[PDB]
Amino acid sequence: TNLCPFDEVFNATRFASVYAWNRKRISNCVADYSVLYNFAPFFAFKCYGVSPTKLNDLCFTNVYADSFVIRGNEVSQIAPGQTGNIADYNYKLPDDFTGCVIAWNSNKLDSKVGGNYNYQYRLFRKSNLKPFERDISTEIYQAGNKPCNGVAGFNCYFPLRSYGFRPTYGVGHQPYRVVVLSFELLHAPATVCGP
Amino acid sequence: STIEEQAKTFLDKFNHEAEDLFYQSSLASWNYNTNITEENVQNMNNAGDKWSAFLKEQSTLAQMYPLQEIQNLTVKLQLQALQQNGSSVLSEDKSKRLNTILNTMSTIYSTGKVCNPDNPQECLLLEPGLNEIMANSLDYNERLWAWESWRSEVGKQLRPLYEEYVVLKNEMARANHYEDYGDYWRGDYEVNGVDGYDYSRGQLIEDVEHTFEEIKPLYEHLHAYVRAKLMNAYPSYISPIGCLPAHLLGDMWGRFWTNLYSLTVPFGQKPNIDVTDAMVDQAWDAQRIFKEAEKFFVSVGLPNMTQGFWENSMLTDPGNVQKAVCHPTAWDLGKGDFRILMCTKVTMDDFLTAHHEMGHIQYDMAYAAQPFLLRNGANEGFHEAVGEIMSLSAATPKHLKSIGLLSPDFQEDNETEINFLLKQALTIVGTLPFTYMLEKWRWMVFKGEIPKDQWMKKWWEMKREIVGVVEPVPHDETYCDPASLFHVSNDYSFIRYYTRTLYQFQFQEALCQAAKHEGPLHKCDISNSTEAGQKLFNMLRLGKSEPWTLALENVVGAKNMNVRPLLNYFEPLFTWLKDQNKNSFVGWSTDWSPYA
Ligand SMILES: *[C@@H]1O[C@H](CO[C@@H]2O[C@@H](C)[C@@H](O)[C@@H](O)[C@@H]2O)[C@@H](O[C@@H]2O[C@H](CO)[C@@H](O)[C@H](O)[C@H]2NC(C)=O)[C@H](O)[C@H]1NC(C)=O
Ligand SMILES: *[C@@H]1O[C@H](CO)[C@@H](O[C@@H]2O[C@H](CO)[C@@H](O)[C@H](O)[C@H]2NC(C)=O)[C@H](O)[C@H]1NC(C)=O
Ligand SMILES: *[C@@H]1O[C@H](CO)[C@@H](O)[C@H](O)[C@H]1NC(C)=O
Ligand SMILES: *[C@@H]1O[C@H](CO)[C@@H](O)[C@H](O)[C@H]1NC(C)=O
Ligand SMILES: *[C@@H]1O[C@H](CO)[C@@H](O)[C@H](O)[C@H]1NC(C)=O
Ligand SMILES: *[C@@H]1O[C@H](CO)[C@@H](O)[C@H](O)[C@H]1NC(C)=O
Ligand SMILES: *[C@@H]1O[C@H](CO)[C@@H](O)[C@H](O)[C@H]1NC(C)=O
Ligand SMILES: [Zn+2]
Repeated sequence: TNLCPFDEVFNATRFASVYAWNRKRISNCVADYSVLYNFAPFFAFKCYGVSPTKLNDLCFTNVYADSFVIRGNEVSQIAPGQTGNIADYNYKLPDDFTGCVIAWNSNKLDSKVGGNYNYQYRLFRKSNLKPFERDISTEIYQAGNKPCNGVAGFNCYFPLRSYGFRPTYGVGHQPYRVVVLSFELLHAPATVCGP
Repeated sequence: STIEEQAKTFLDKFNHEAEDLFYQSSLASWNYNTNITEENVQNMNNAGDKWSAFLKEQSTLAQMYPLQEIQNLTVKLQLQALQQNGSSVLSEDKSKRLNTILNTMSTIYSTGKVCNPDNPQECLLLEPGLNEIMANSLDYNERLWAWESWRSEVGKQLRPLYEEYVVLKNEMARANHYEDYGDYWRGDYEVNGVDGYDYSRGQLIEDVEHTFEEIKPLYEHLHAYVRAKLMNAYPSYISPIGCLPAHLLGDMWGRFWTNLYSLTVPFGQKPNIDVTDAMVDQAWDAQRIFKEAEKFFVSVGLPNMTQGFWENSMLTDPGNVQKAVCHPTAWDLGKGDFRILMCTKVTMDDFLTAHHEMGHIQYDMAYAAQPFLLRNGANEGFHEAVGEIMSLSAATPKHLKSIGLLSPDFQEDNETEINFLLKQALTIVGTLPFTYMLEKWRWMVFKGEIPKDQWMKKWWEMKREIVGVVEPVPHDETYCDPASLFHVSNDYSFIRYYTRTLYQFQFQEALCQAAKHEGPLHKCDISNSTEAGQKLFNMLRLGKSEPWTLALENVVGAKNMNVRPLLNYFEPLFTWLKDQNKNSFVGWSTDWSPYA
């Protein structure tokens, strides 16, 4: 039997910034969802379109796992039909979403004395973001009428900013790791099935 | 892209760059105030320089979005708070001279030393020393010696500095489209915009005068009582129809009359309520005090304290290992970090100060959601008025019996109530005339009503007319008496104490009405009243986002500063004093002088 690789997704050494979030296509393997119940402190285990109990005996074609690191106050922005800075410029979920959202605290790993400046998030974008879209552009944001011409100054800002994680911040400003599961079923034959 | 959108984007960038820089400055300052090391001071100074540079650079950028173009009443408040120039409007030479003058006044106040006659090997500083002589000594010539010395050496060394300080602080204000430096100070109370809730900078003088015209009877009766009780300690120095000499008020300047309780106690056989020995015999520590305060706050509906509060806060004196600054402070480092620095001791005083500081911290926790530039109190007097009322409810005998620190068979006699009320009045009521006098004098000096050669004359004419205190020896134009006070030599506002005193009793009366308390107002406790906690939280969460006229209405029901609640707090004392002063003279004459 070949178990699905949910181990290397949840328990990775390093994660990715929100604006460039990883995606793994978990396919053609049997998936045991009892492994996910490890890591007992879960700040959120909200599930949409399914129920956690019966998730085993209902099997699909492709499963996508998306991972990134946000702050605590923004965990509520990874529900369908929400509005905010992260949900509009960084990661957007469709209104008809099916799947689960998992978030757990990672203060002891992602916060250092002096600051962890390797996690970044987008602050300025021209228009909103269509569902499941990834933008890694770093062009200068033009907020005025005078062309920027690839520099920064009056009404010409740098789109990406950096978190300042420290081991002394509050619960709302401490790092959190989020993994989002998307279940796709289609007329193409179903492959990923449980026990 | 209109101007408003550009302003919103600029504010969004500023709000992210300011939080980080301010957090690094605040953490450096905390580390300096906990330890003491040459390295920690250097780190503090570097972080402070970085923060000051960031603010200096950003104000120039904000002066490119015209103020009239924006109609949001929230972006305008934040941009206005960035657009102040300060002392940058002046030329470089004048700015350097002003900074030098301020530094010189501070360093001449800080290390002022007076020497007794014909004995150079014995000289005293301000603290300790002269503060102990005028707080515990019953000799007359000993107090007058210190009072004259302090204004002879230190007082006379500041007037030439003070004149140029005034003339230079008027130029900065006039370059900022004000009338004088006095109007600049009155800008903390200005509300422009929202209809009905408007307050002008000139209305504050009228409001203060109207409120002070009502406190005069109670102050007169207190003054007559203290005068009657002071003739028995200095038999042949105080006139029964005159004014109190300025050096017999328990302090160098007469700001507080607390140290007169020994001489003016109504009933000396019955002692006050002290729970210091009860706490020790129950084996209490600092942690117990702070958990009791937290339990008090949760009953009214306010939230708990953060898990970081119990880990990153100092609540005990470290000892000989570390050198710390033992001053009770409440810190809001930003980004969810809340701490308290306090060298807690087992004493009722620390028991009350814990409630006070926790009230500060709760107010800080309330407005964490607002933008950075709107994370302060409604005005300069709301914060510690909110902090103070929590200590009033923690000292009432009803609260102490509930927590068990006081015996359950103790009965409240009506003779200790007068003691408590008089002790409170000697600190709260005896300082309002002094505050009003000093602020009026400073306002008139800046405007130009008092000429340069009639400063001390009008200063001592106002004291014989408002406060009721006369000078012991004559003073002329070579003296600078007001500069002898800390808040005058150092550029500080002073009306905040007056406003706070009037606000706290309004808040207390509103909460006691909401808590369905029947009886005298000074026995009030807002414990176990969830309604009285929602009402306060309806004001604590706003910050500066809304005018202070509206925030007051969310608690008290009125939209202006009022004095009747203060008088309802002192009704029994007022009646007792009216009964006690039936065979004495109430009032004073502005002709008698000790040197006459
Ligand atoms: C605040 O309330 C607590 C809880 O008491 C209960 O709730 C009150 C609203 C009221 O309905 C009480 O009758 C309830 O029992 C009080 O704590 C109790 O105080 C009584 C005093 O008679 C004591 O016998 C109990 O052991 C206490 N229970 C505890 C400590 O868990 C508290 O005294 C109230 N404080 C006030 C009124 O100031
Ligand atoms: C703060 O100072 C700056 C200049 O140091 C002021 O900006 C000037 O305002 C005058 C007023 O008419 C203009 O003529 C100038 O063009 C402005 N710029 C400069 C570089 O001088 C600014 O107004 C001051 N702030 C306030 C609130 O008055
Ligand atoms: C997570 O990875 C670490 C390191 O490989 C391992 O020790 C730990 O057991 C893993 N956790 C789980 C739940 O497998
Ligand atoms: C600050 O105080 C702690 C407590 O003893 C000490 O360990 C530390 O060395 C001090 N800081 C410095 C820079 O010495
Ligand atoms: C002012 O701008 C803020 C933007 O956060 C908006 O929420 C608010 O409604 C605006 N005020 C008015 C009166 O529209
Ligand atoms: C505050 O903390 C105590 C113990 O930590 C807990 O019992 C109580 O429910 C908390 N209050 C709230 C409002 O969560
Ligand atoms: C207190 O109560 C006694 C009891 O009769 C009464 O005589 C007295 O006037 C009251 N007031 C004071 C201040 O003692
Ligand atoms: Zn305080």
